[PDB]
Formats: sequence, C-alpha cells, structure tokens
Amino acid sequence: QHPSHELLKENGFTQHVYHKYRRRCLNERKRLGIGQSQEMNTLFRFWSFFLRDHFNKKMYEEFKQLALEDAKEGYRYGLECLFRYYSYGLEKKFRLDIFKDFQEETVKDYEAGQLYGLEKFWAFLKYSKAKNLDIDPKLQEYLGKFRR
Repeated sequence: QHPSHELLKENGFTQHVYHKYRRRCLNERKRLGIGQSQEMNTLFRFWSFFLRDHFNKKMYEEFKQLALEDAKEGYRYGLECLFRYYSYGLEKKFRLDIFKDFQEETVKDYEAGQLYGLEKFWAFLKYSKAKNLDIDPKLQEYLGKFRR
C-alpha cells in the first residue's frame, strides 16, 4: 500500500509511482531537515534493496549523494543503507564500478573514525574473489587491523 511496499513487489515498480514518492520524500527532508524525515529514511531503505536487483545509475548516484550529506551532519541511516547495498548487492551481482565506489566510501568512513563501512567491506571481501582485485593499498592496511 505504501509506495515502498508496492515498488519492491515483483513487477510492481512503475516510474510514475516512484517519482511522486521520491519528491515527497525529498520535500519532507527539505521541510523538516536532515535526519528528521522518517519518510526520507524509508526512501534510503527502498534504494538499498531495490538497487540490488534493479540498478539505476541516476538513482544510485542520488542515493549515495544524499547518504554522504546526511552522514556529514551525523545522521547515518542513509550511509548505513548504502554500505548494506554495497555488501549485500555485490555478493549477489558483482559490478566493478560499484566495487570501486565501495572502496572509496569505506576508506572515507574509516578515516572519519567509524567501523561500520570497514566491517561491511570485510564481510564481503573475505568471501569473494573480489579480494584478488586491485585494492586501495591504504584500505588494505586498514583491513590488516582486523585480526581475530
């Protein structure tokens, strides 16, 4: 019934439903402020899941853009949703360009004093042939400090 639900259903995504829904969410974030819109939070979660099966560059880029913006103000749900999209999405369908973004956002997250991104990056890499790809050498040191 709520757009998030019917847009995620099988064969239930329509451009028309989605676009009104999106603007409503962005309007509410503008109206109420960063971190204060629960509707915004639902959009982050929608993007997180939907992009796994139905990638769209434009949607993906906004998702990332808004996530980083919110996180800079200390509101992290968006970025958390982003790291789950990277970690879970890449294990399902790997994409080189997205993997490079995952490395980029993980290093920044780590250098900002957080471990959420690094753990998600390790959870994916540990079990993937992606570990044999060219990894940011700084990220590789950060992953070294992950011994148990």
